[PDB]
Amino acid sequence: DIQMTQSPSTLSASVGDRVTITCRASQSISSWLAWYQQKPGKAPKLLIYKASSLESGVPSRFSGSGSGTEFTLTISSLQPDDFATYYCQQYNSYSHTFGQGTKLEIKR
Amino acid sequence: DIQMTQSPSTLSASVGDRVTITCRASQSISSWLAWYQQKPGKAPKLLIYKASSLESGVPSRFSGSGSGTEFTLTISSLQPDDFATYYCQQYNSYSHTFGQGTKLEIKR
Amino acid sequence: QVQLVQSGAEVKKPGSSVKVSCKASGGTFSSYSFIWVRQAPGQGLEWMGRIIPILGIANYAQKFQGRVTITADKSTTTAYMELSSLRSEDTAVYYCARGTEYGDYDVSHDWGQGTLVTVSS
Amino acid sequence: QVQLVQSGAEVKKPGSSVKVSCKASGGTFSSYSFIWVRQAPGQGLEWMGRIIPILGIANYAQKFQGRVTITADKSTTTAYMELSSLRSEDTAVYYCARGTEYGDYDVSHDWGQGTLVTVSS
Amino acid sequence: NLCPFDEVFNATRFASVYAWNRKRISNCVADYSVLYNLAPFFTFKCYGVSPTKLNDLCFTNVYADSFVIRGDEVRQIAPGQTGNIADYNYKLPDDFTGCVIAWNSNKLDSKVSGNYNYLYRLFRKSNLKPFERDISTEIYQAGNKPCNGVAGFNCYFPLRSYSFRPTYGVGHQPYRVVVLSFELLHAPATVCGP
Amino acid sequence: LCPFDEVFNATRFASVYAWNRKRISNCVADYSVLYNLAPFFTFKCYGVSPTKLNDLCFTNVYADSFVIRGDEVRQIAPGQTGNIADYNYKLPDDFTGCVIAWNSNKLDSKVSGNYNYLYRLFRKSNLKPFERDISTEIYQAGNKPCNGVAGFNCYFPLRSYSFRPTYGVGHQPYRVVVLSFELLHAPATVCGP
Repeated sequence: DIQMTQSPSTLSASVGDRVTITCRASQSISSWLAWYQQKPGKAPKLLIYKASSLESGVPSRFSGSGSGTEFTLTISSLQPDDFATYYCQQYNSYSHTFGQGTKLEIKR
Repeated sequence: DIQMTQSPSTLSASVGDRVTITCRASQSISSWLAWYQQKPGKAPKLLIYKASSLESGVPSRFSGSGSGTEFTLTISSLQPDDFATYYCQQYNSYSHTFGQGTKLEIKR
Repeated sequence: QVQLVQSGAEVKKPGSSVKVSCKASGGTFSSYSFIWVRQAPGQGLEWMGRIIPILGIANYAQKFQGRVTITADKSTTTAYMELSSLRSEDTAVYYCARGTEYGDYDVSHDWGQGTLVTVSS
Repeated sequence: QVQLVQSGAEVKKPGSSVKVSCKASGGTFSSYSFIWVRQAPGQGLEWMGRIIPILGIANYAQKFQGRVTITADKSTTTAYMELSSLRSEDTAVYYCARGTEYGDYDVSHDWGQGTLVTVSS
Repeated sequence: NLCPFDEVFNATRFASVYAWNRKRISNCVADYSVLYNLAPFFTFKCYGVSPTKLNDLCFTNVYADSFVIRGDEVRQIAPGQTGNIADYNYKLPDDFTGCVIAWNSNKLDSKVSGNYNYLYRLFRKSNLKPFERDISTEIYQAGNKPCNGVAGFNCYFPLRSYSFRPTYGVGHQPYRVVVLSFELLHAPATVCGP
Repeated sequence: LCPFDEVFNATRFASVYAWNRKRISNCVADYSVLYNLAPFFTFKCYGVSPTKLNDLCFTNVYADSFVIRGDEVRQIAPGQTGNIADYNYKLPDDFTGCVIAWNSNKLDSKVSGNYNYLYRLFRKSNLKPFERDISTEIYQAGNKPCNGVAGFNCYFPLRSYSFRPTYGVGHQPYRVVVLSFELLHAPATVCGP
């Protein structure tokens, strides 16, 4: 089982900034990766699959990139609606594990 | 444990007839069943295993048939050497149980 | 366009089994794959299993092997999840997700609202 | 094909144990499995246990647990059955049987002549 | 106006062989020397035109069809061949003109678990006509009793899956295939390479 | 017609280590019947398309039948390696023919446990393509010679597939039949209807 870790565990940002989240796999998973956004108490929403491709309807300000055992996602212009929890998922080899989950909050 | 029942317990026939014996299992035993023929005082002899397969050396007049919880053995052309006691034995799940033992005798 | 509806919340004793239904509407049913996800009350999501009905292949997590069974119904166009031998930590929120043929069967494109399953005395 | 020879008749007291030997001749001896059966004078057959000498697994009937053991010896090419705590209801004729890897290890292909064991005072 | 073959070649996801794609190239200068930077063993089999002298020419039009197939099956993409793909998935005409480019893609279309998004048709009533697509999923009646939508005895589903894996042999590893078809008509040439 | 019934409907298949070899010649073979074995079964074919096998013609057809574990079926392929591939059955790289594998949990499973299916686990080296090793000598893993005692560093080469219906899909028995075709100077005789 490939164990997926995320960084940082909790990130503090502000509206208008550009934010980045890193996701690392214990073993190689090729380019098979997906990112999900979940609001508090709601169902998750797919954002990026294949680690580069954007799901139709997702705002263009999201963008991800990665090759193997090292992946990243970034939001170029952070919006008030973008504060949620972000999860990794690798679908190479069975038992498609998720990630710990990076939480996005507001600076005060 | 799986209980096996034979019928009829006492059977009568004559030379040249066609005879059949039924053997019913309490539970499902897949298709694992064996039939033995014991003469009075002698050691039993295997006739059929797998409920369809004929053991080598046995005359072809014997024929078994069954799928689950109900099996039959048939003799097409009965012979004077076929007068003996016939036993079932299932070998699905441990404690392989035998049957009552049908005795097939001549008609006085 | 395509939306999924799940059953209501369930409360079960530890020594029981639970069936969760997932009815999908929109598009063609045979070009779909169904995956099931579990979320603990405070922790992150957990993958359970995937079913491809048209290819008829099922796959489950090693932890849940021998306990979970995913089936599909073309007549009603639904997906069913059977979980047997529940335990005290099996209470969670269950999500039904669907993957398309063109995009990727493994990834999840649409999500259900989720059902809350409670195990207690 | 295979010839099996068993020991002579045994007369024992209730407080004793009896060792019955079964010698086989024919074919490669490591492909065989050994099964032991009993027949009381007033009733039919009854299965006790089966040993796979080359895989080293021996399994006995539930009733006879802790009372009977079945072993084999490769060099002598024989099998032994030891029955302990003989009781007046345990008198009977004992039959040695041999399965086969190609056919089946649970069925009995060749049968011995059996030994008569009587236990009384 | 360099023609955008990069999008046609460097796409992330090629369609299944049965539901293959189609793309039109027009009103652009095409530079064929660019694609030589592909995989070091890409088959470049050209019928009716020499691959090297493709630069100085004026194709009235160019159609690009892209898909992913099996290794052993790559020889079936040729004019007049016969087999599963040539009959039920993709047919080329007898007097075909244009080029076929095939390159291995085991590093992009392989899943240790197994990639099931690539399908291929296995049963059909009759062979496909040249340049025809059939995406129907009707149940196949291989016998006499009508199937009526059940996959029972002598009633088979027409599609199977290329369960790709990285541990497969060379003959079963996925290969990406792009077929370029040219033409000449009364209309003036629109795509003229340097 | 051809005896594809006694090869696909036999009561018991041979063990994987001592696999069976069946010659087929001077027969008319209808392969389409092989599509009714199971609703979902493995039908890989190397070097020939399955839909064009009832129109070609070969000199001889060799059928090899055995029973292997579910998760190990991927090892029966050219260029593969593992436990079965190099110790029990090795397929040559220059192979043309088909492999047909299907689940048989209803025919080769015992609640007590099926111990009649064996596979070799220890061997000095690997196996050449299409080779059979039916020896049963004790294997000296270490340096001390034991001369036939199963103690330390002396294990029996063969193990058993203790099949049970309770097991998962990855451990249920699977029946495998490999058909091998070849062409020679002799005229073809084994053709489809």
